[PDB]
Amino acid sequence: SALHWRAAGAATVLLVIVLLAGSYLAVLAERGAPGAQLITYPRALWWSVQTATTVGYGDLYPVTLWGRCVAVVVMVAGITSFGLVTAALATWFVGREQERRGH
Amino acid sequence: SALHWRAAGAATVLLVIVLLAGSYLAVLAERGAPGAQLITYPRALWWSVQTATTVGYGDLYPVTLWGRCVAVVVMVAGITSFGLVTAALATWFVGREQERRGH
Amino acid sequence: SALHWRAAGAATVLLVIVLLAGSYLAVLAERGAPGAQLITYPRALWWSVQTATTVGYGDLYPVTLWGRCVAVVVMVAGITSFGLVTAALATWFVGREQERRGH
Amino acid sequence: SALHWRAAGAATVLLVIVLLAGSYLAVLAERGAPGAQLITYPRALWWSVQTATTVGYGDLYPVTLWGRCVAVVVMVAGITSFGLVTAALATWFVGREQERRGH
Amino acid sequence: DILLTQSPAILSVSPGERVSFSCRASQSIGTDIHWYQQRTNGSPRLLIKYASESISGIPSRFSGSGSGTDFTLSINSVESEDIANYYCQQSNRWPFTFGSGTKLEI
Amino acid sequence: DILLTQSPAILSVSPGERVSFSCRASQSIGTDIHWYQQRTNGSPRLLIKYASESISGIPSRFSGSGSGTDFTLSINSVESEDIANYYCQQSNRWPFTFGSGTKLEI
Ligand SMILES: [K+]
Ligand SMILES: [K+]
Ligand SMILES: [K+]
Ligand SMILES: [K+]
Ligand SMILES: [K+]
Ligand SMILES: [K+]
Ligand SMILES: [K+]
Repeated sequence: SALHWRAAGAATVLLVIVLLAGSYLAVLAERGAPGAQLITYPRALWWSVQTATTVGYGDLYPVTLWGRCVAVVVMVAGITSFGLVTAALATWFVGREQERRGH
Repeated sequence: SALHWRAAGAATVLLVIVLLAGSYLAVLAERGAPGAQLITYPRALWWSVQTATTVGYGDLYPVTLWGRCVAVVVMVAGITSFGLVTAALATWFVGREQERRGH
Repeated sequence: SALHWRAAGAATVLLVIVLLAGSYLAVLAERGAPGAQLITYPRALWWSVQTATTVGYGDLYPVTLWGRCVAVVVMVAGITSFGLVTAALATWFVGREQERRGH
Repeated sequence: SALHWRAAGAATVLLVIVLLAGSYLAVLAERGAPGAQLITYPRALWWSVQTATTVGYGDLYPVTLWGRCVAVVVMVAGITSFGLVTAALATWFVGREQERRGH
Repeated sequence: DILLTQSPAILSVSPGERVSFSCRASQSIGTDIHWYQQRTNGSPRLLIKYASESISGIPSRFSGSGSGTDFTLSINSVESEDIANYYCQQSNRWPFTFGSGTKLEI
Repeated sequence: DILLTQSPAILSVSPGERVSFSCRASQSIGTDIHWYQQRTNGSPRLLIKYASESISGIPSRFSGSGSGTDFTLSINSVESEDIANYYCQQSNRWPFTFGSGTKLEI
């Protein structure tokens, strides 16, 4: 089975792991900081997802250094993962256009 | 007609369907939750669009579990769709650069 | 001069035009709507830019139907433009990797 | 070592430089503007990162013309950098799919 | 939940005069406020929607204004047929809520 | 830190009647409010979570409502077993905080 498709898959399992860990680490880092709202697992998960997809509505965000550090990792993972899929879709289109022409 | 261009097209019709369904499902899921604002179709549609494009201004966002679940689907559809277009633009450029050289 | 690079260029001139028009149209559409904040050209321009790049901080956003319609166009233009550049960078890398191997 | 991978690397070192400079310039531009919040280095850095990744939660954003100008540069650098990586992942997948077939 | 305060409760005015009922939301609701009229023994009737948009069939005499937390329903030139109870209702946040009502009295 | 105000401090009511304790947050906390019951010498017991969600094992008699800054814990038809102290607690922002408490008295 083609590499680009393996990577895409990996990227997804990975992203999910990061989202989950991201949620846990965020709450762990944010609790103890007065005024912090990223302090319960369920919403933290919703937070990381909206962060990984880079949407970030602003209803939730870390205020501590480690929380933000966890945010960066999640942002980057989401961006890389989704970009890696786009890349897989390209290799797919490129590889098949070569077919519709012969090679 | 080339695959990458068919996919792009599909991706668009699809995204639109998801936006519409997303709008409906969001209101359906959010109503009944005190303080929720994602509760009328028109703005919900504006919400899903700004979510699909990943812009998300924060003026509107789901607060219930199903609403957020609907949000994730919309985010992912928007991201995949737009990424699939980028991929189509690449196959187009790549396929034609091969021409400007012969093959 | 290669197509992908022409497109990229076009995409940029275009995006700029859309940003400017977007700014104008936004103010035009938003004024007259009580509570609207997207009502002066300078910030509107800042608004469209942050919308085209899909960042959208939430400090400014349209509240009227035409304003949001203008927002969608700007979002899509920004997304397509930047994606078209990525696509150009790929055709460039792909075309040159073929060189580092012969063809 | 392949171009696409050199570019990706460069893009990253570059992005980091821009983030750092972006943080400095932002505080420099924002201080002096009543009500501005983008006025201390640490958070400014967190601001630029969330801007470069295009997430932008809205907890922090420039309000002055130069601050916004600095924001645009950061947005564009982040977008270009991450897009350049996606492009590198494509050249990688495309180049290797050609292998899994012979050439 | 959002609280809509309607004071004064009763409004006395001379025929033909201009009149205004106020509605205050406990929090900013944009323009998601709507106005209803209810005469003695009738059901409510939509007068103004979204704070200022007019409904068809409603005397051009009725106008709305406001945004955020302060909304006004005005009647330019009051007349006997206007004697009723006026309520405001918001759709900004769930659940929709109603004002206590203001009785127009000529 | 978020302040939870519970007034009145003491509530007097006749058997079978309906009763409501109020809890006001110094700032908007969504529905991140929870209610606890504590009888003479016992430990707190969760009654309602997240402002309105019910817990299993709690008489259907207990309900919750509210959002933002104003929350209500109602008991439809009070009875002797309800004589206790009632507290509210928020988890919206760190650190979790408690209300001063309201004593139900029949
Ligand atoms: K935001
Ligand atoms: K984004
Ligand atoms: K965003
Ligand atoms: K945002
Ligand atoms: K915001
Ligand atoms: K806000
Ligand atoms: K992207």
